[PDB]
Parts: sequence; structure tokens; C-alpha cells
Amino acid sequence: KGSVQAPEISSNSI
Amino acid sequence: AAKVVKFSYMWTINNFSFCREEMGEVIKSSTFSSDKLKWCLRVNPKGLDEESKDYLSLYLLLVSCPKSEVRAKFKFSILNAKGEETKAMESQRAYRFVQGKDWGFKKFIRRDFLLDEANGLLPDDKLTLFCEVSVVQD
Ligand SMILES: [Mg+2]
Ligand SMILES: [Mg+2]
Ligand SMILES: [Mg+2]
Ligand SMILES: [Mg+2]
Ligand SMILES: [Mg+2]
Repeated sequence: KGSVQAPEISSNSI
Repeated sequence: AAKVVKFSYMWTINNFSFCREEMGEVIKSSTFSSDKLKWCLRVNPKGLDEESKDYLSLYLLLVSCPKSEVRAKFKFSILNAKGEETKAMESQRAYRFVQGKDWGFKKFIRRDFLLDEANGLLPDDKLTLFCEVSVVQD
């Protein structure tokens, strides 16, 4: 949201 | 008292400012080993989608395992110009990997924070990432 980082983890980056 | 086995991997990307990958394009690290597990890191310098285009994404891929699924936590951090691990983020818990499967942070670090020389994250135009993998043993 403008944040330096977001902690959400996700998959299937391909 | 689960049995966890931790190991650390360092990957340095050279001439990082000069990367021409765009949204969706990936840079893969070389494969690394933990116990017969093989891993690699995937980096999207400019994310994966319009959403994350202002961010660098970072993902952990399982390349090989000797049974079916692997359970692991992972921590990504960046080496700064003072010699310190910076901006660490970890999975709060273990994720389920199979061969071919990545897990990671689509929004790992804002590009304009990374490129800000004041934050010391690209010494000599090199981006050095650490990945600590914590594999839960069956
Ligand atoms: Mg390189
Ligand atoms: Mg390299
Ligand atoms: Mg390419
Ligand atoms: Mg920090
Ligand atoms: Mg899940």
C-alpha cells in the first residue's frame, strides 16, 4: 500500500 | 519438538541496476542443496503483474526431493553495505513443497527503496540475497 514490504506468501509465480 | 534442519544460501546478482527483465520475467539462481533436497531461488526484478511492478518478488522453488512433499519454512533477507542482514521476512509457518512448486513474496521489497543509495542495498551494484531454509524432518 506504499509499504516497503508486504508479508503475504503465495505460489505458482510461473 | 519437530525436527527442523536449517541451512543458509547466499546468491549475489551482479550489475543489478542494469537488469532489463520486465514485469513477469524471472532471474533464476543456480540449484543448491540442503538429505537429497534441491532448491533454487527465483527473482522477478519488476514483479509479476501491474500490481507488484514497483516491487521485486522473491520465491523459493523445490527442484528435487526423494519422496512426495516437503514441509519447510523460509526466510529471505538482503545484505546491506554495512555488512548486516536487512529487511528479513520469514514464513510464519511451514509451507508444502513438491518438485516444481515455488513459495515466496510477490512484494518482497519496493524497487525505489532498493534503488535508494541511502539504504545501502546495492553495494557496487550487487544485490546479495540470503535464503535460510528450515526443513521439517519426517
Ligand atoms: Mg549475476
Ligand atoms: Mg549470479
Ligand atoms: Mg530472460
Ligand atoms: Mg530491516
Ligand atoms: Mg497454504
